[PDB]
Amino acid sequence: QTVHEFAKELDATNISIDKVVGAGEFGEVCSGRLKLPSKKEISVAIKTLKVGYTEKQRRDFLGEASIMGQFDHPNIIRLEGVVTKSKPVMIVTEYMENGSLDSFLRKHDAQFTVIQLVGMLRGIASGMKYLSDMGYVHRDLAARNILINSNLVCKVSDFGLSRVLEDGKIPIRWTSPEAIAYRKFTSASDVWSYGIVLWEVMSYGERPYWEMSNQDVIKAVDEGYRLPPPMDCPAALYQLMLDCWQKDRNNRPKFEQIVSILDKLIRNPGSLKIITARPSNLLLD
Amino acid sequence: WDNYEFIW
Repeated sequence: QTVHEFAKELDATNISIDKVVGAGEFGEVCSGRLKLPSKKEISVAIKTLKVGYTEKQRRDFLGEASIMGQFDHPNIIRLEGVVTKSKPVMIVTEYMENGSLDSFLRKHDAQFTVIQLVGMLRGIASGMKYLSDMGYVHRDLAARNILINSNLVCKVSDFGLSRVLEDGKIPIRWTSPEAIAYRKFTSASDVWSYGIVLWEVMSYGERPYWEMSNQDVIKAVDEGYRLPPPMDCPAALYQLMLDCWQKDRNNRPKFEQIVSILDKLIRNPGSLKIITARPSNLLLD
Repeated sequence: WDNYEFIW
């Protein structure tokens, strides 16, 4: 309806659903296959809109597809197309065999090399660089919203909270202090969130701020407290977290700078060899 | 999830 500006209408005869692999906000998530016009067949994720949906649910469902379809980048989840002319309504995206990054890393605690983790993080930063170039603030950047494929390539997903930079419930643990305080959302608030993702990745999917009260996460961060170095975290990476978490948003790096920093670490792996008693669990500064 | 909340 509005989604066809940025989404191909797919012929449902080209979609084969293999298995229900999950449950989304708007209906089930399945995996399956898509036959392309060239007769190449690819694996896909298939999201369906629940039977008996409301007009609101349809608009929200397809609206997220409308945003995703605006981006064509190797580190942003690819929209293959939608099915709207038949029901159930569907959103078809590239298949990511290893699922959400946080859940994946929790299964593999301490099992990857620092260079592998840095590769993941560089891909995330590269996708965010493009999203921010396109004028979007994600507002939900978190490891649970990064998907990871069979070759460990990481891709930004979940555009439900995303919006264009122009004149309800928030992911408090991932949100910048200024965005919590007065809804000041900017690409620099996404850079804050990226710092949290960096901590999640280096922590193999530990929950940011563990189970601290939301009120205490807000107060502590505002007072200058920061999540502590993950075990065996390269100094360069902890410093990057701290830079992403600067109180003054103008002092945070841009996504382009983050990509550049990570690229230098990948190119000089010896850099990563320098590795990180306090009066509290969070570290002041 | 307890990941998303209002401020009270």
